[PDB]
Parts: sequence; C-alpha cells; structure tokens
Amino acid sequence: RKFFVGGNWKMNGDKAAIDGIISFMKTGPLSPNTEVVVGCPQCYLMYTREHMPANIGIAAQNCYKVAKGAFTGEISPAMVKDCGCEWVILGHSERRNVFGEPDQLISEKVGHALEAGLKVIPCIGEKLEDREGNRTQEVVFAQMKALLPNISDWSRVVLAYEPVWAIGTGKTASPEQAQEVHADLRQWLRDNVNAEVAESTRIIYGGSVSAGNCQELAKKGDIDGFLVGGAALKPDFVQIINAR
Amino acid sequence: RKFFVGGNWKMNGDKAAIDGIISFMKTGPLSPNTEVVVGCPQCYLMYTREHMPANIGIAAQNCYKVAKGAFTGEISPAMVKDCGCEWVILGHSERRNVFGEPDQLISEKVGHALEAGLKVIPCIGEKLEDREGNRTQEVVFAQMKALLPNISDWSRVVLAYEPVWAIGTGKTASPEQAQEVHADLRQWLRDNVNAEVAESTRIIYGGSVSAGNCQELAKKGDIDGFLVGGAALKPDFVQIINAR
Repeated sequence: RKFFVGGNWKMNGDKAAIDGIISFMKTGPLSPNTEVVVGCPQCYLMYTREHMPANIGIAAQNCYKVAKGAFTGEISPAMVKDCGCEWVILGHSERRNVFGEPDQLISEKVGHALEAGLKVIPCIGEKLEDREGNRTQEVVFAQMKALLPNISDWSRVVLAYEPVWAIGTGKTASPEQAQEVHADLRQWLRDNVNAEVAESTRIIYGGSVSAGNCQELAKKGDIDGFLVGGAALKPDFVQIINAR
Repeated sequence: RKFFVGGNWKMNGDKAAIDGIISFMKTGPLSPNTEVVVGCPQCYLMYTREHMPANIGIAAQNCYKVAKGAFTGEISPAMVKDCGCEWVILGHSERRNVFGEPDQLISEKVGHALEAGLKVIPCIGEKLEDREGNRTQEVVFAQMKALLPNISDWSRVVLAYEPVWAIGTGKTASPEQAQEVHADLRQWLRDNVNAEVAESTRIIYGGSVSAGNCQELAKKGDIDGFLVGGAALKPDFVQIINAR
C-alpha cells in the first residue's frame, strides 16, 4: 500500500498563502514514495491545480450528490473535474458536526463522487463520549456500514480515521490507539468485502498529526498515512509527508 | 433606487457553459440603468470574474462567518475578495431549507461579510403555509429583525424577497402579492432604521421570474429588481435586466 498523506487546508488560504505552501512543497524534499493530495477551499480548486506541481493531487473539501441543480452554495463532482482536480474529501468531522451532515447524505455524496469519476477520502471517527464509553468500534463500524452500499470502486477510495476528540485539539491518538482501530477497520473490509480489498485499501489517520509525532504513528502496520489539518499549512508538513 | 438584477446560477455550470452565459451577456444589449450581478458556484468565482466583463458584478453563493478557521468545505468573505468578487448571496431559501441554516447564522454571516467589505444580498421569504395562513408579514418581519443587528452598512445591502413557494416551481408571485410585501418591508425600514434608508435600499423580487412576466412585476412602485434563477442561465436573462 503506497503511503498517503493528505493536507486539509480547511477554511484557510488566499492566492499568496497558497503560493507559499506550493513553494515549500516544491522545495521539499518530498519522498517520491508518498502519494500527496491537498484539499483547498472550494474557491481555489482551479488556481491551486494550475500552480501546484502535477505530481500532487488536488481535493475539493466538499461536494453535493448530483451533477447539477437547485443547491445554491454547493458544487458538484462534475465541477471538481472541470476544475482539473481528481479528489474530494467527504464526511469530514467538521461537516458532520458543525454543519450537521448525516451518514446517509455522506454515503450518497461518496456514491455520486465515485460515479462521476473522482477519487474520494471518506472520513469516519468516534466522539469523546464514544471513546470513553468503549463503543469506538461499534460507532466506526456503523459509519463504514452506512458508506458500504455506495462504495462502488474501492480502488479510488482512501479511508480516513479521525477521532473527533483528536482534531485541532493537539490530543492526538496514541500509535497504539490508532493502530487498534485501523486493524479493526482492515478486518472489517475483509469480512464485508474481501481480502484483496482489505489488503490494498489505504487507511489513514488524522487528528492532530505533527512533525513531532508522525514517525511513531507511521511505523504501525495498519496506518497507511495521514490526513493533516493545522500542520498542513506550515513547512513542517514536509516531515509528515516523509514520516517513513 | 437603481434597478438591480441578480442572476443566481445555483449549482449549475462549467467553464464552457459559463462562457456561453458571458457571450450572451456581452451581446446584450444591457441597460446602463441596471446594476447587474451574477452568482456563480463556489469553485468558479475567480474564473467568472476573469472572463465576465467588469461592468457585471460577481457574487459568491454562500460564505461563512469568520475570515479563516476549522470549517472544511466553507469559504470566507476574505476569500471572495481575493477572488476579485464583491458580492455574496446569504440566507437563500436553498441554504435555509435544504441545508437548514438558521436565521441567527445567516445574520452572523451578513455581519461578517459586511465587515470584510463585501456587498450582500440577504434573502428572506415566507413558506406556502405562512402565506395561506395569513402570516407572511409576521414571518418576513421576524426574518428582518433577525438580520437587523448585523446590518452595519445599508449602502451595501440589497434585500431579496423570495416566496419559498415561488422558487423553481413556476409559481410566480403576482405583481400584487410581491408589491404588497415590498411595500411592507419598506415601511419596516422606515420604522426600524430611518426614512433615508427606506427610500434608498433596493428590495428585489425572486421566485420564477421570466422574460414573460418581468415587466408586470417591474412596473410596481416598490419592486426594484429581481433575483433570477432558472431564467438566468438563458439569453432570456437580458430581457429581464431590461424589464423596467
């Protein structure tokens, strides 16, 4: 499984700041064994694709579940493609929790993004109350079951596991905690799909990943990379890309 | 009050289709006495601004309430400005009723858009049940009251009244239904702000405006323009810009 690092810029950037990230990502040096994608704000898809080296993929941070229609403020997968970009991040914690997007909607978006030809990073993960209530596994398995009916091409999926309590808080999951879930998810793929899919699908970890803690997480046998927020905006992002 | 016509493309378009809209807007003829704005999908702000003649304003179809932050999938007024665009549509029915945005949030959005120096089209409007139940006025007055604390510059606001029942359904409001609401809203401005703001603030009508019906609507004393959805995607739009 090729190591995979996504940088989620969330609601951060302007042309000048994006030039800056591009500049330090160019210089790197970036490991050629890491597959790298950056998720830029909805309004910078085209710009970021034009300016970023073709070896780095570009992701929209959200999209809707049909190609066009009466959805003021939304963009479709066809539009992401038209902007020259190949990826979309879907069901991010911030969309599930700040903006109330339910599992059903996320599944439908993932379905439509795949139909449209995009590669998708579906996001899953339990809340603090789930973690403390020893229901982490049941919660993430349920999120996976909700996505299953719409995952129509596993070769174009990279699953991101992000404990809600770990996002933006500095409270990153320990390598042991993350490895445990990733292994559960990988067997979930064997039991619900097949072994080929389980053995080839990247499962990445996100939740306060830093240059300081990334090596110890990457070591773990079922952690295939990272989804990175705050650290993606700074030059340290290079070390995370190079965590192996 | 200068006649104002906005075209809301919603989730429609790609570069080629936007090229087509621009081509027919260039041909015109467009009245110098109509202030025209188009609202494009989030990912086309920079592209539309670059190719659409600059006598035409560009609006974002949505934005969030802070300049940057942990809000995957959102864009800020600072980004809209960076993309070369001056307008944003806020509180559109489709955001209220498909994506459940509450009045408080919309008001905070308007507040921040104005602070960051954008021009804003706040949308208000009653549901069929409100209209049948004889409570249109109470509904649109509450909506205005919700906005009021955050309207920090009336000179950069155009209010859009769009009966929810009239959007995309072809069920256009009669010139009388629309005028009655517009006259009430204007009186609301006199009572809650002042006479100068009441006389100078554009109040525009939206909800299935066509080339066929725009003249009768435009003829009304308190109807200062339109917010146009479906008809904005077709050359028909020119005749609506010229409705007065």
